[PDB]
Amino acid sequence: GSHSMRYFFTSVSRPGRGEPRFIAVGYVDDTQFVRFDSDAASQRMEPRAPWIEQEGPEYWDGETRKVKAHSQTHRVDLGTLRGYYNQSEAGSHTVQRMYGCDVGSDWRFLRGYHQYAYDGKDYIALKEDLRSWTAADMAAQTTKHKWEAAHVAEQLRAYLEGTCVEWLRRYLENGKETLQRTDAPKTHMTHHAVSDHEATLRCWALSFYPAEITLTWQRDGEDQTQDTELVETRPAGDGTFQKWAAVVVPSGQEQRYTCHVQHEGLPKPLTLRWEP
Amino acid sequence: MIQRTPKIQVYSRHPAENGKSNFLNCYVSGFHPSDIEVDLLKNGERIEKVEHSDLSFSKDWSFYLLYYTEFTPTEKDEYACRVNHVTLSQPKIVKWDRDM
Amino acid sequence: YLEPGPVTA
Repeated sequence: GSHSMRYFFTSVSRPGRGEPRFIAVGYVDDTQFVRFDSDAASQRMEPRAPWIEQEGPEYWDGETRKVKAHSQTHRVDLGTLRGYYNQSEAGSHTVQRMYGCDVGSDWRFLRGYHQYAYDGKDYIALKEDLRSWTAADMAAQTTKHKWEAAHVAEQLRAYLEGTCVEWLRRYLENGKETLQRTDAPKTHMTHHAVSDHEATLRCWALSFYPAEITLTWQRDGEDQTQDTELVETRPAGDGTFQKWAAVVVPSGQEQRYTCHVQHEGLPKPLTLRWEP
Repeated sequence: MIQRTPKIQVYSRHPAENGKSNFLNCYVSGFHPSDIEVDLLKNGERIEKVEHSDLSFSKDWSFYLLYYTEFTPTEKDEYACRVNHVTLSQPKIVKWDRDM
Repeated sequence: YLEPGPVTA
C-alpha cells in the first residue's frame, strides 16, 4: 500500500478584534497525529496518536515554531488577499492550505502537493512536477510571480521530495503496530421491507482502516447502480471507518443481488448475499 | 462565498446494544464556511458533554467535523443531531436510526 | 514534520 503524510491548515479571520482562528492537523494516511488550535491554552503542537509521543521535546519545539510560522503567514495572507479582492473589513474570510507527500508500496516518493484556497475556492497550487504553479485568477497570478522570483517551488520540492518522505517513513516505522496494520471491513447485510412489493438491502462495512473502500451491488452478476444509495465513508471515532451501500429490490428477489466489497485488507474481494 | 450546506450522519461508533456503553456520533461534512453549531440531542434535550474532532477539510475544500459523546443506549431513549449553519434557515435535526 | 515556513502570498 501507498502512504501519505498530509497537513491541513485553516485560518478564519475575526473582524472585530484579534488574530485569526487557526487550526492545523497532521495526518499519516487516515490517522490524525498532531494538531494545533490557536484557541487551545497550550499554544503548542499537540500529539494525537500514541506513536508520536515517542518524539522528544526538540521535535515538539520545532513543530510548534513552524506551525506558528504557518499561522502568521495565513494572518498576513488574509490581509493581503482581502486587499487583492477589494473586500471590506466587515466579513470573516478563510484561508485553507494543504500539503504533503505520498509514497508507494516501496515507501519511495510518489507525488507531492501544496494547495491554497481563499474562501473555499482554489487560489494557488503547486503543479505535479513541483516546479511551477497553477493560479486560478489574477490575484493568485500576483502571488505566483512573487513565489517564482522567490524560488518557492524549489524549496517546496526539496521538502516534499526529501524531508516529507523521510519523516513519513520514520512515522510508519515508529507507528508500525497501527499504521502498518490494515483492518479489513467487518461486513453484514440487513433487510428492511418498505411495502408489500419493495425491500431494501443494506450492505455494511464497519471497522476498516484505511478509509479507502469500494462497495458495489450486482444483480445476476452485473453491476447495478440504479436504485442504490451509497453513503460517504465516515469515521467511527476510534480510528476506523464505516460505510454502507443499499439497493432497493422487489420483495422476493433478494437472492439475485450481491454486494461486493474491496479493501486493502481483503486479499480478494468479499461477496455478501441475503439469506442471511 | 460559495456557501455549502452540511451533510449530516448520525450513528454509533459500535453496533448499538441496550445497556452497553458506546458513542453517539454526528458527522458533519461538505460545509463551508467552517462556523457551525452541532448539538446532540437526547429525547429532544441538548446533551452537554459533547466533544468534536479537529477541523479539517476535503480536497474540494469543504469542511468536516465529528461530534461525539459517550452514551449507553436504551430501548426508549431517542437520539438526534441538531445542526445550524449560515446555509440553513432553521436548525436541521437528524434522528439516530439504529435499525438500518 | 512541517515544512520550514510558508512564504506570504
